[PDB]
Amino acid sequence: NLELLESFGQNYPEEADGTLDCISMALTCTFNRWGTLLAVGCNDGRIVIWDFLTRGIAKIISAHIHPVCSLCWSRDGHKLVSASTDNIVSQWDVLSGDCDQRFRFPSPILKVQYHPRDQNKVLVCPMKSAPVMLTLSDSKHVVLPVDDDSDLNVVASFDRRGEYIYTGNAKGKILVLKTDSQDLVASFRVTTGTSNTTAIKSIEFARKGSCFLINTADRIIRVYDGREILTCGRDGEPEPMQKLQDLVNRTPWKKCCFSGDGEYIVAGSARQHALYIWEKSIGNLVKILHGTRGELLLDVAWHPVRPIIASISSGVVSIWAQNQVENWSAFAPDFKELDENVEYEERESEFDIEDEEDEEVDVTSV
Amino acid sequence: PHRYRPGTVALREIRRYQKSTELLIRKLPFQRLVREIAQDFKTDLRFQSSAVMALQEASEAYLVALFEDTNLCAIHAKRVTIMPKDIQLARRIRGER
Repeated sequence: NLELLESFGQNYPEEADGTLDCISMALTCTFNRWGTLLAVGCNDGRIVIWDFLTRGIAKIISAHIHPVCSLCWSRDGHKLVSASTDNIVSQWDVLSGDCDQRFRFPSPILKVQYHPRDQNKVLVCPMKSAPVMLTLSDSKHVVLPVDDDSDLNVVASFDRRGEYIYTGNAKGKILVLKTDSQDLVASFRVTTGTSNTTAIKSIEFARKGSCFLINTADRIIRVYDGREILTCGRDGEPEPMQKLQDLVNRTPWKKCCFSGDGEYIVAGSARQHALYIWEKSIGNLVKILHGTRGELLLDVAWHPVRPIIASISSGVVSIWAQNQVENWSAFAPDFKELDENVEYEERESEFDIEDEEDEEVDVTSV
Repeated sequence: PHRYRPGTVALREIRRYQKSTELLIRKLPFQRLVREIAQDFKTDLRFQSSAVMALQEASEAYLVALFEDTNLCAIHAKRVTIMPKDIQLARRIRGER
């Protein structure tokens, strides 16, 4: 989409680069599929959408009176789904902003998600009760059965392909269910610490493969591979690909997401407002970031095809990309700015030497 | 039509201010100064009052010592009027810069 001759040693974000000093009171953030837009919820129940290439504010849509605390994009990028303390199964359009669904169903919702291929299947995570999957036209709702019923705090999601439903209680027991027939094909209790269990805060997934993340509450982010769960099956005992923590400040986390290529992991503090970035493979911290030193972090995004990171603090959404360095030879490619004494003798065809197209390419193709 | 020879009011104010001890800078502008430059290190702090008084005492004593060493410099240069190259000389000699 962008320049292909641009890669003069591309980087991974370092700078502050300037923010959106336009509308405060942000609450959450998420990108579309390609990484071209960003929906942001207000405090009174509105939507802020910012376009990236023009760096322009795309659309402002006023949803309701309750604050918007959950958002997701469709696969085409045309159906926004959201839920709040308003208790309403909502569905919104991007050309018009229409109230297509309105079903005020109790125990207000903490997270929504589409099935990643069919936009008919949507995720509903209540205040207390077990998570619910719905349809669009009719009210066919599928509450997943939970053996515990004692936490009243169950997290569940769909993975990259939508093959299965990874579910998780607040006791740290996982119940893998098939995405349509609810086949309990795999189960594991998380091997927390020495013996004593922990809660589960959230679970997210990737864009390439089946590596994923577990966000517990003992300040330890765990990384598993979904094919290892598939290889285990029932009564699985997975031990993680890579464990993550920072014991210097003993910092419990608020939000995590992956890179675009599934190579890098960002995760944010709940205390210091300082972002960390890790390598998936070799397994160490690579860079600490900072910001306004005394603010409270809310939500962190990532841009898939290009190293851009969105933060949220005090209703301000930062954008961090390199403060990139421009130079000569784009104005004049025949001249290149050297530094020192460069010798030019390697070619031998000098000192007065004189020696002795057919591709038809379409112009309106894709 | 009665006015003093110039300098008399200066010397009597010198004795009048050395015969007393109090806070000398007005307190609320100094408190607003302290909060405004404390903004830059951690947002939305919460001071006490005795910490502000301690800062005012430390800054008052530092300025008084600086001006007396400045006045020694200006008398050494066979002058009376203090010019800011004296202050910059004093902070260059003392080792703070």
